[PDB]
Amino acid sequence: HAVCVRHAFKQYGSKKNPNHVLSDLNMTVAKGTIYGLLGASGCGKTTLLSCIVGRRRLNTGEIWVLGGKPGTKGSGVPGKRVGYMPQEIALYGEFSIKETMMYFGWIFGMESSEINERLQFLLNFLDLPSQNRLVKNLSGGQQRRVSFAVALMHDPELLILDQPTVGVDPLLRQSIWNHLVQITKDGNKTVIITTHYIEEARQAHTIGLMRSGKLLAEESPHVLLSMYGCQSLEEVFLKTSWGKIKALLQKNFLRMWRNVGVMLFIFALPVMQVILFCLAIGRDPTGLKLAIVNHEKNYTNQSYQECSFDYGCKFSYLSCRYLNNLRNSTILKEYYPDPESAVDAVKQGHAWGALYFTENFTDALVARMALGKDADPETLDQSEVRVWLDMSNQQIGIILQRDLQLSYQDFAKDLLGACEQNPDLAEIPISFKEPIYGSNKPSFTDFVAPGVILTIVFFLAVALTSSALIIERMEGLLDRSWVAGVTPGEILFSHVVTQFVVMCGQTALVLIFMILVFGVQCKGDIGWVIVLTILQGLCGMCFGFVISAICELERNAIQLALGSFYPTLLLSGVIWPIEGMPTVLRYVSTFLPLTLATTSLRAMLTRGWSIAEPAVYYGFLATIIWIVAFLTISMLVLRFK
Amino acid sequence: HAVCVRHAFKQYGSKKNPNHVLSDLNMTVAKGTIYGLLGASGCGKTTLLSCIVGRRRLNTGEIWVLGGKPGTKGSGVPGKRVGYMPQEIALYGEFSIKETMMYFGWIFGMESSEINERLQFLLNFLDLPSQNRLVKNLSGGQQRRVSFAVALMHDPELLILDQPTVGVDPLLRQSIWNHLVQITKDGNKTVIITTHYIEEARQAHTIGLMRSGKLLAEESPHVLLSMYGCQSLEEVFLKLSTSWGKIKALLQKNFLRMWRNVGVMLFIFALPVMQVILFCLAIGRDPTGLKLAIVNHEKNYTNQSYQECSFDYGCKFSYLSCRYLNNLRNSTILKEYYPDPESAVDAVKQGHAWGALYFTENFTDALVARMALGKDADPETLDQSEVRVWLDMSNQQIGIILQRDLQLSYQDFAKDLLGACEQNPDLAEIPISFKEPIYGSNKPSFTDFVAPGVILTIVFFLAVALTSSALIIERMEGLLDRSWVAGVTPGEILFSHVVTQFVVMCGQTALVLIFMILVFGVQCKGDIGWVIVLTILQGLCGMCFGFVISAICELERNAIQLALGSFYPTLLLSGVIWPIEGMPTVLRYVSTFLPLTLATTSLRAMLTRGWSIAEPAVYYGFLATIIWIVAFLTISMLVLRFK
Ligand SMILES: CCCCCCCCCCC(CCCCCCCCCC)(CO[C@@H]1O[C@H](CO)[C@@H](O[C@H]2O[C@H](CO)[C@@H](O)[C@H](O)[C@H]2O)[C@H](O)[C@H]1O)CO[C@@H]1O[C@H](CO)[C@@H](O[C@H]2O[C@H](CO)[C@@H](O)[C@H](O)[C@H]2O)[C@H](O)[C@H]1O
Ligand SMILES: CCCCCCCCCCC(CCCCCCCCCC)(CO[C@@H]1O[C@H](CO)[C@@H](O[C@H]2O[C@H](CO)[C@@H](O)[C@H](O)[C@H]2O)[C@H](O)[C@H]1O)CO[C@@H]1O[C@H](CO)[C@@H](O[C@H]2O[C@H](CO)[C@@H](O)[C@H](O)[C@H]2O)[C@H](O)[C@H]1O
Ligand SMILES: CC/C=C\C/C=C/C/C=C\C/C=C/C/C=C/CCCCOC[C@H](COP(=O)(O)OCCN)OC(=O)CCCCCCCCCCCCCCCCC
Ligand SMILES: CC/C=C\C/C=C\C/C=C/C/C=C/C/C=C\CCCCOC[C@H](COP(=O)(O)OCCN)OC(=O)CCCCCCCCCCCCCCCCC
Ligand SMILES: CCCCCCCC/C=C\CCCCCCCC(=O)N[C@@H](CO)[C@H](O)CCCCCCCCCCCCCCC
Repeated sequence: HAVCVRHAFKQYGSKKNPNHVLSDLNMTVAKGTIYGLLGASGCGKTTLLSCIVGRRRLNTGEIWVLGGKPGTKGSGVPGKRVGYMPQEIALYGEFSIKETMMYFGWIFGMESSEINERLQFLLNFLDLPSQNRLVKNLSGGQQRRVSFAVALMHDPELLILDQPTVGVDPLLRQSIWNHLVQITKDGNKTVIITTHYIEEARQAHTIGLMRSGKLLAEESPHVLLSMYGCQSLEEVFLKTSWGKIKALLQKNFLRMWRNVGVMLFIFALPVMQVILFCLAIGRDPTGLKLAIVNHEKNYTNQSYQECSFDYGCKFSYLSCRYLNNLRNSTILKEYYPDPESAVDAVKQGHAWGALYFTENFTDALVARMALGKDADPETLDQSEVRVWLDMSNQQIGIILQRDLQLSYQDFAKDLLGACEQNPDLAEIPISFKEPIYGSNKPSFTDFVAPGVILTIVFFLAVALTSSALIIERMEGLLDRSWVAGVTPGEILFSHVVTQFVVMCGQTALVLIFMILVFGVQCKGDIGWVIVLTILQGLCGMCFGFVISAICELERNAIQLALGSFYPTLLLSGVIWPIEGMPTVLRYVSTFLPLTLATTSLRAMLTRGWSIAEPAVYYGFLATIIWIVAFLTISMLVLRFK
Repeated sequence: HAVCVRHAFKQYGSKKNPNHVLSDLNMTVAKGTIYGLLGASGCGKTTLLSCIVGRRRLNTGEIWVLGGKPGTKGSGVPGKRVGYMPQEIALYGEFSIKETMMYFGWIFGMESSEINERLQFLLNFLDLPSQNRLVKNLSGGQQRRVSFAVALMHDPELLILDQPTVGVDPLLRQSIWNHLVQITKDGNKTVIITTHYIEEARQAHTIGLMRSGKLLAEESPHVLLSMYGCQSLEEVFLKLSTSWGKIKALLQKNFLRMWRNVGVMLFIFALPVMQVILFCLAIGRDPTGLKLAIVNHEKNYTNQSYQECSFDYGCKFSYLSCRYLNNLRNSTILKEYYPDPESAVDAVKQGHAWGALYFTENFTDALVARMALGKDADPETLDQSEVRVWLDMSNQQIGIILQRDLQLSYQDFAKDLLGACEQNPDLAEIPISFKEPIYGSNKPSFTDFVAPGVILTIVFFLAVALTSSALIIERMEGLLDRSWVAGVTPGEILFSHVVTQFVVMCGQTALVLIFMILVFGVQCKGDIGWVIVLTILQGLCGMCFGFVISAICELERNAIQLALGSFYPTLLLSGVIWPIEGMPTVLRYVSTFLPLTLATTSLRAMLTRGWSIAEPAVYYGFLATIIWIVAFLTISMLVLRFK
């Protein structure tokens, strides 16, 4: 015998209503015969064939094919001794008709010499087009012929065909059946074929009709047809492992290269957004305008005042002397005649402030500087600059305030120096010494970059892994490759290697553009930064594993990834210090995947701390624990599935 | 006559790559007959049927159905009087059988009991389960009998069936053929059925063999059998050489398809609410638990949490180093005490503090003599009268807080020293006097700056996702083309989708505005009337961008890449999380032409300043959003015409 199904049982659904399909079978197939499995719906027999090959299991009963159990020991149905054609077209669209045969030839372990001979034979037999045409460019009928060629190409000894003749010209279906009869008659082979044209399967040596959940009858066509003296069959029915890893790796690196959309999305988007972020976010505002109502000098234009004075003693004007100390980068002076037009300009939106030096500014400032603590109230109001600022914008309102006081500090120090005096006399008692861990003029982009790097690397892996594992299982490609002999260990190993290479390339590009091209500093060790980025990428890949394990449609996976991409970015302190959140939220947010990693990377970049500091290796510990947790969850989900 | 095709020519692809499907075809179907159309591929027959019903055109030919050109002036093909069942299953999975039949009964214009009678007949005839069973729960073979009942329910004069008897038992095959023959017999009922089981097609009154884009034999089957001498139908094949009633039905279906999908409700209604809550709790607030290492050598040292800082509030300036620390802000600075200046700095070099203070052992003697000597202070008293602060300035937003809190606390210290001895506190003020701000307050919030940019981005990009996905999904499964044959114009399809989306972001705008303004106290100094109008106008601009993506994309997974490929660059160029003044001179000029750059600036002016529509900075965001609505419609209309 070849297959000895006995007392088979199966049921879909749940306890509320189990879909009772394929119950209490009795099927047997002998060597050298063309079996025929006929039915009504194209899924009561697909389940049986899937159970026979080994990609599914029966609830009760015994199953026996080609020596032993379908897929553990003795039998060879998960091996190269069975040819399988899935009901759908389980083929890759980026391959030629020659590469799509060389791939399976390497998977089945055949020498490359015989593949060409069998390729020419199958091309002659099936009159397929030129062997260099891509599969995705073929029509819907030649794909089935290519799949038939792939099924026959390795010379199996038990052919299991799932509707091979549906959209085929009858002048070719006749040849197909003749070929099956030829190879089965004398060879030590067997054929199991399911068809929808009951009358077509007249050359089968045995026909088993499937009705409800069991084989209705089992007999040769002649005896079955002559039992009732029928005229038609429809009337009766109306009563080494390294060789299989290289091929997977090559196909994985080729499928990503012939799809320009994927290459763009996962290689030119990170670079573009890194460039945009470095060019736009974090820089100091420039070009801010001011309204100057300096009444100590005559008014000529709105862009000219003739601010001239003396750089020595005698303190000529001291209102042009102060304005000379204002920074020329972030402030552009504009001149107005009276203190009402200036505030009107601020109100309408033509400026950010007003100054209004009083016409008695010098004669009162040089009196305040000399009188000291015994100064009358008159020479304390006519010796001041009155600033009406626009505080609707926080960042712009901070820079203006800071630069209107640093300029006065420089003004006072210059006054003291030009008078041959100690310049420390113009200093507040609070004395800010050299910063311990930074510079006196910090930047905001150096705070956001370690946390944009990790965000990019983490969230560009979940999508790729989820899509690659969803659009491949749902198309019947993983199941087709499994029957060829590829164990699940090799598929996972190849996928991990491919994803590792992709994330290594992404990390290289992002770190080259952030640190070398632009001015983002790195005071720590670059090797540990690379290791942390790669570990975050692996954590993202494990999250993609979980997402693809619990999801079955490619549109639900994107929703699930997007629903978790926002809160983690908003809670991990990427764009604002984590010290601002409330106490309860600050404790919850440290258990998220990206919080401690971002903190440790920021410490590495902006302080230079080694690996021994707890604030540095807590990120590594958190990332490793999250990888382990994601792997455990992914394995647990696939238990009841 | 019912259908007349002459000299039909049709091909796909470009000029370089020819894909001739039909070329010099001749067809003729009488009235009261079953045609039957047998082929090989499975796509030429579908193309011929699509050309007959009107959903596809002919490159060169002449088609005459039911009176005239199919869908131009006098042929009743694009509406009722025809029954079309597509090759696929164009059915809605959220509806039961009864709702599915009632929707198509209302589309055609039948009554509420003339649908129930047909339901009662067809359920018994086709052997279907109870009418209260959802379609998605039905098996793959029971979703085809439902389509057959939908096609046969309204009793048209021309049934066009595409592979009816597939995935069905032979008994039901014979029953269906018997019913077709019965309805056709002695009447004006015409059937055109493209079956694949060749031998079953002998019951027809004509046979339509197709090969190489033409028709070899177009004749009766009893003549086909006894003209070639063959006794078969397969072996002879082997011889080589009122618009308000239709908008209402579409609007009601649209809401029940979003209400019955719980995952869709959470993504478009419960996700914006969660984003708003987490933004107001995390982003913008000032740091609070900052720690400082304090070395006060004017007092005995006991603990790392206790120093016994005491002084006299009145006068005589007892200690003045505990007096200054008394003025430090208790909310955002925590005080920890260390015994040596060198031991406190080592605390900063680890993760234990943000600064050190180190008041000298003779701070009071030097400081009092410093302010009582004026400009005659010797260098020695300028050294022991100062506070030495070593800050950790790696963080920009914390170094600013610490620097400002340590100098503000000295203004209060000085203004209380003089003032407690009968002096004017104005003597302790720098000449630069900041009067009352014209706009805002002395303590602006960063979360008030980023707030306008979060409302606009949430609404804009949640309409791109909803419009693109709904239009791509319904078009690819034949649902949109099946409704067009029933008599629903493209005007009624677009009208019902615009209205369905309008109520979607009307609900979204209410929740985003309520939580941000009413609950979390984000100020709104302007008019709330114009904030709602501008926020809604951004939703329609986003929706019109959904039309563009769905017009040029066929697979859903490609739309996400296009939507996400433009969602990231805009947020970094529209000035949402940073002032637009930080950009370079050239990138700033380009950025203002993006959809959200000028609308965010306008909304920020109405919230944080109170400007009205009459200000140029406010209506420039209304005009820049009306222009992008027109541009997005022009781009999408050009693509459909050219493809
Ligand atoms: C870790 C390593 C994993 C392995 C490598 C990973 C890639 C492997 C999967 C590749 C993949 C997923 C990509 C999703 C990942 C990123 C999503 C992230 C989502 C972000 C939220 C990319 O899919 C490709 O994307 C192309 C973009 O270039 C796109 O082409 C479009 O834009 C082009 C641009 O101009 C434009 O030219 C082109 O005309 C457009 O069509 C097509 O959809 C497709 O070719 C899917 O592969 C696709 O599978 C298709 C069958 O479904 C297969 O179909 C073909 O053949 C069928 C015959 O069986 C036949 O029946 C189909 O009709 C036929 O079409 C495609 O050939 C194959 O490629
Ligand atoms: C202003 C415009 C007005 C338009 C209003 C109408 C819009 C409604 C569109 C509905 C839609 C688009 C979703 C768009 C996402 C929007 C965000 C964009 C993406 C983010 C960038 C929702 O899509 C559905 O979302 C469901 C979420 O609940 C999901 O359910 C999943 O998660 C659940 C939760 O955990 C979980 O409980 C549940 O178990 C899961 O199954 C469904 O599987 C998924 O298909 C697609 O509709 C779906 O279409 C399916 C066939 O295509 C159709 O399948 C049925 O039909 C066929 C036989 O009849 C046949 O195919 C199927 O055999 C049959 O089943 C579904 O019935 C129908 O629903
Ligand atoms: C927020 C608004 C901002 C700007 C608004 C607008 C500007 C213009 C207004 C309209 C113009 C354009 C909209 C976009 C269109 C463009 C038209 C053509 C695309 C037609 O797309 C066909 C198929 C899908 O085709 P398919 O599904 O197979 O259907 C068969 C049809 N042939 O796309 C795909 O696969 C692509 C999948 C994602 C591809 C990239 C994703 C992310 C990009 C990142 C790269 C950025 C770096 C730049 C690269 C240069 C450096 C080397
Ligand atoms: C950086 C982030 C990293 C980590 C974050 C944190 C912790 C990780 C622990 C992670 C473990 C799991 C999460 C998955 C959970 C659970 C399973 C569920 C779906 C399983 O799936 C079913 C199908 C798909 O099922 P289907 O495709 O039909 O296949 C048939 C199978 N039945 O999903 C769908 O429709 C869902 C489509 C999008 C639904 C929501 C999208 C956005 C959420 C926003 C709402 C937030 C507010 C909450 C609402 C409460 C207040 C009213
Ligand atoms: C239109 C397509 C989106 C469809 C759904 C849209 C629905 C509403 C959108 C946002 C809701 C508003 C909630 C936050 C959005 C705006 C408000 C804000 O505060 N935005 C900031 C933080 O979110 C801003 O984004 C900071 C970016 C800096 C880091 C950049 C790294 C980017 C990773 C690139 C690769 C990861 C790929 C992951 C999956 C590939």
